[PDB]
Amino acid sequence: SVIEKLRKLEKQARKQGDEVLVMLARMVLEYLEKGWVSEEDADESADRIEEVLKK
Amino acid sequence: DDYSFSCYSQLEVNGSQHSLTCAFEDPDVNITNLEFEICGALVEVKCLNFRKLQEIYFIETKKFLLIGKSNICVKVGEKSLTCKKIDLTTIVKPEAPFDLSVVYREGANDFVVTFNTSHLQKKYVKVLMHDVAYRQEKDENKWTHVNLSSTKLTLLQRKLQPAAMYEIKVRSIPDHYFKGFWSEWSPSYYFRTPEI
Repeated sequence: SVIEKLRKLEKQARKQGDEVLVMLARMVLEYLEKGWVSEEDADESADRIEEVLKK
Repeated sequence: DDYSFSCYSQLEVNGSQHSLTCAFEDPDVNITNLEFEICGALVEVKCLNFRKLQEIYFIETKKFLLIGKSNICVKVGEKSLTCKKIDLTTIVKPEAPFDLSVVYREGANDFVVTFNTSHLQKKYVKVLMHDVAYRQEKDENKWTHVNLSSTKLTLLQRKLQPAAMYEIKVRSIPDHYFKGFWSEWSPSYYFRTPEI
């Protein structure tokens, strides 16, 4: 699930103190729930967030 | 591609408004009949038209979703000549740093290089990598480049030539979720190293 990946990333970014990534993971979750973005674009965006968190 | 182009975005360049600048990769391309259009990954509207400004194409708007790819097309009236799928968060060009300052401290035998960036007060493109470049004024093609993530760089007195004129400047690139291009250079700062 793309939605569960994003809620996991938001929590990890809060713990790491990355406010830009907390805002971005929430924005992607919000746009996906509204049907504003596709699951494909939300998953690629989550992969980018996860890569920044790994650094 | 005869109508080959490239673009850069500037996020929160004018308050919450973003900008998008496109240009043909070949500068001799005649743009008399050519118009630009962006469709997709926009907030309320399906498509937006670019304004033709002498040699570049420009849009300043808040209606960028900033998630998903947009289609930028070159048109002759209603006919599309070429289209390109671009993610606006991967073509960001930061604003140049400003207020560059160099100070020499005798007690520490070092140069403290400081500068400012409007990106520290933004919501999106907040995280940059900076490039501080310096050279002895007399030299051509002999710049030394140093990367940093903060706005303060310390150079040791022993790492520079003594009794010499130096030129120093700084630029930034997005280094986080946002990717893109190097900003314009800040204006140069000139200083002289101590005689030792």
